[PDB]
Amino acid sequence: DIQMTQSPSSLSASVGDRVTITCRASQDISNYLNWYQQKPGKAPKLLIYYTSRLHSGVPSRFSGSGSGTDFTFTISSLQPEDIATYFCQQGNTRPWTFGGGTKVEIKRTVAAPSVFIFPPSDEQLKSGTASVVCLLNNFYPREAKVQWKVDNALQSGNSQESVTEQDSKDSTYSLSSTLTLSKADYEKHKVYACEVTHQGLSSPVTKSFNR
Amino acid sequence: DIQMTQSPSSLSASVGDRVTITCRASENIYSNLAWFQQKPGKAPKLLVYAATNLADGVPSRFSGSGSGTDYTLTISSLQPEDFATYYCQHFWGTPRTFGGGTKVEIKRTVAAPSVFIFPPSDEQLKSGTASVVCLLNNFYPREAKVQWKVDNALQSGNSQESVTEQDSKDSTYSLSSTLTLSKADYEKHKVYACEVTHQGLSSPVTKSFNR
Amino acid sequence: TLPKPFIWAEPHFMVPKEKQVTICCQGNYGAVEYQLHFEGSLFAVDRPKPPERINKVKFYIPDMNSRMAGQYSCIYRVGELWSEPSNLLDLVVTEMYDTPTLSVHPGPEVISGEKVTFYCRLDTATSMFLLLKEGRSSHVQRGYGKVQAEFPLGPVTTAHRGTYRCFGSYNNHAWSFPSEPV
Amino acid sequence: QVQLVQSGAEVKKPGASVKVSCKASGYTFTSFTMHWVRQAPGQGLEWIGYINPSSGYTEYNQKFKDRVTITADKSTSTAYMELSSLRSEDTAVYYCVRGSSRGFDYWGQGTLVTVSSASTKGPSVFPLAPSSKSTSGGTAALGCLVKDYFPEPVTVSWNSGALTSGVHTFPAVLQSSGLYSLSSVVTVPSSSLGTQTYICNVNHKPSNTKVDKRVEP
Amino acid sequence: QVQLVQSGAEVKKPGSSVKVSCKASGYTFSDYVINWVRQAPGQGLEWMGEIYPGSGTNYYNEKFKAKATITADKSTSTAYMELSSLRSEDTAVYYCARRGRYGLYAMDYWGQGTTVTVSSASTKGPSVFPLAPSSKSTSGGTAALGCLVKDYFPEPVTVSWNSGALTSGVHTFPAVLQSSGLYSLSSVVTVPSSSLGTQTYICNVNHKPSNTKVDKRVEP
Repeated sequence: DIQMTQSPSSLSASVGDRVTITCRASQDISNYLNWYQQKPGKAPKLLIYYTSRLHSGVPSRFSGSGSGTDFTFTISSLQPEDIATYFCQQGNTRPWTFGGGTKVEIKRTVAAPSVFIFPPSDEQLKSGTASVVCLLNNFYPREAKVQWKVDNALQSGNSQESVTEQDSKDSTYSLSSTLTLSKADYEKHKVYACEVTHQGLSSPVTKSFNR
Repeated sequence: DIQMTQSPSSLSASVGDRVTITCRASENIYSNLAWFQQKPGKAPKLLVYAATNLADGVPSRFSGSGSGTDYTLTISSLQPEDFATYYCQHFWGTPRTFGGGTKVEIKRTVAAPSVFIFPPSDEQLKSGTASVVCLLNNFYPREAKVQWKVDNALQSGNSQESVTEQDSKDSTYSLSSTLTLSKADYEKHKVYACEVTHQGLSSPVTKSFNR
Repeated sequence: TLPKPFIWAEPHFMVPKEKQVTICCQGNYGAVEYQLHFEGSLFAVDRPKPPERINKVKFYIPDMNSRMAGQYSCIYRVGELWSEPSNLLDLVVTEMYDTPTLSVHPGPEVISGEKVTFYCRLDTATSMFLLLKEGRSSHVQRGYGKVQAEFPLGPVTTAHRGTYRCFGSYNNHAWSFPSEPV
Repeated sequence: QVQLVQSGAEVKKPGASVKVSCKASGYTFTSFTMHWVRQAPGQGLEWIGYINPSSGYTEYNQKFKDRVTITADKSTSTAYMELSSLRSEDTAVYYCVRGSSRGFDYWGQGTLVTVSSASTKGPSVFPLAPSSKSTSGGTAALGCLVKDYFPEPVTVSWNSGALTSGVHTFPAVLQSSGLYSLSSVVTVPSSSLGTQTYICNVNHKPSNTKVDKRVEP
Repeated sequence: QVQLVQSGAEVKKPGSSVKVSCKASGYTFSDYVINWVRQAPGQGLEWMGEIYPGSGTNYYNEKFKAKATITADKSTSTAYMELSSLRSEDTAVYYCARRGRYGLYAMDYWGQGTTVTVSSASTKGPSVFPLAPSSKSTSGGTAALGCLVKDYFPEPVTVSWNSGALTSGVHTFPAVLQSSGLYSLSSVVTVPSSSLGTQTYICNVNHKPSNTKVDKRVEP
């Protein structure tokens, strides 16, 4: 069972950049190597077959080189859509083995998030639970800090974050922060705010509302 | 599935008469048509093959014609031997289909039938069944309507007709109408009559008897 | 009497998967029906609309698969008579699953009179393999062997020249992709 | 001197199988096609299918295909037809017919296949005695009622075939009982009514019956 | 043209077996090898086995030879994978991929995946609550709105807007398993503030494992 070692795990490059992924096999696999592009959510798509051959539909910019155990995948000029997780695979001996996969992201002009707050819906409040949503929309880099302040007290442990994979169009990230409380816990306090800290923000943004 | 429509269903002609049978195919058959003469009892005999070609033995007076969909078999002067049922057949496409058939009969003068009635035999009555026979003898044309009335009550279904093939001797038909009743049904009523309607009859004839 | 038809494959009898193939049958003029028989069963029928005007028929497969790989014979009708079957057409579907490896013993080009034995490997295939000489006299040589088949040629001659190819098989009519040339 | 000679008249129950033979002679069996065509009582012809003895190749009418199997014995130079799961409507005369370049060149005598729930039986012969209402002019009719037999055919003669002019044996008519019946009538001068004796001689081969009923007024 | 349609995602109580299917169309099923590839969260792509449909010839990975049962059905042109004795550890996204286009062992066409979840937890459909726009939700000339898809089991969930008519500006976030043992999610869509009292916005949420389909009008 041949072991495929992909390198690097991830990489970030500007648009129009030459990107090079490395792939190493334990045994000489000749040229029986394939490359796949996997976009977030979707199934892998065949990019390169037999080390260097371009699959029908795959653009000119994509390419592959090698022989034996050392192999490389290149993008001539990185496009915002090319943001995906790439994998190499061998077809020399059974079982077919895949590389751990190397992610690819795009470096672009720092953009501050647009912060939006959503109070608990009256339908949810009916149930007996209140979830407040803090959305940080279309920002870069991914590194963002969101704190929840119920009646100016820091609400540590009552919330869960979730960040989107980089947008294939404007190369940004979006993040949601949901504060989950009981109807009783929610009706107990007045002001509900989420305080956002990001590179693109000179001062932290405090999006709030009153119950 | 090619449908052969042969016209007319029957025809009556005197000896030495020109006869023309029509045959129309649903699709263009590219002369793949045959004609058969079938005499009473016997198997069909090939007359004309490939639309126009006569079969070895077939006399000069028989002629095949046509080019696709429309075909006619003609007899220049009808002889005594030529009185039979004629059929056209296609062999262009599967399944082979035959025309409905044409009964070529002898034309004669209209002769009214001699009507005769036969009551159930004592031997048959001895076997619990009873059949009254209405014989219409030596008539032309074949078309005749015989009704059965028991004690002035018209009957239906309880009787079956049977007509003879045209006599070679005097070119006539004879017809039997058998009214089948049980001994019990027969012994229940007294007057049994068969009413005959034919072209050669100015008024309908009512042949009857009493039990 | 009733001439025997001729059957042939256009472009060739070796048809790679999902490629177009046209089987041609030349019977006689004024023949009403033309039948294509596949592996002992009626496959297709052509009824030449003007029959006296035609002596040949075209049957075409749009996407070639394993399901239509095998033996073909041609028969035609005149009246109710049938011509005796045409020659057999062996329609082979190539480029099925895998590519076999084609090694040569002792070398790729040698001095005349040397004993040459071509070797062809492909596991996950049948015991039957095929050796083909591209172009000028395109004949097929059949070989047997579990996983690796031996194609001996013996003392080489000048005719033994050419670029050779190997096919593995998944059945007599469904061959693998062609192996890299020699 | 091409001849096609079929197997004899078979009587079948509904749902049964019937296999009809056809011996080819006077010509080269393989060189031609063997077709099977049938004809229903009081109906036109209907094609069943054909076999090419040389190839073994057959084609059927979709109406059958499933029920029928036409077969050829090269060595015995005989063709066959097997019709399984017989419905009433399968009762017919089955002809084997030769397929030459000139179409259907020659046909066999035909084979009567009678399909019903009924069983072979003799007829009961009754005299249709001549009455003053069976006499017109100087002539009188008389006859026999051949009743409740199975299957066809029935042979009627008069006075051992002496009497021929005036004879009218009608076709068989199939009664609701699933049995056949026909009458054989004769017109003879009413003067001879008691001067000459009249005997209808009825023969039924299937049941093996020979009845000679005397028709007397 | 060429398609590989996989069966719906399932919840599987430990011990149970699963039969995931892969229906082939647009090609002659039997002329292409069907591979079954697994993708456990983080574990990456692992090849389980393959079938040569034409002759039913099977090739498994010893690792998965134990519970996986690859079978091909020419008659329906569908390839099946049976997973017996399901252990929690087996929870993953299951793919089917064809392998005959280039005889060089590459998976040219892939199915959509089947998210199999091995759990003693019962299936629960999501509750869909609206994230209604306001001034504490509108950035001058650009409004933000959406819907929270709370308490469902297992993954996946499908959020579309105006039944797929609204595709630009949408962000359906990755599911976050909660302390309750159930998943939650939020699909957010930015919209022009002018289109609020005119354009009706509906979020069409569908949870196939529980056959739930909820449509929520996000009123402001």
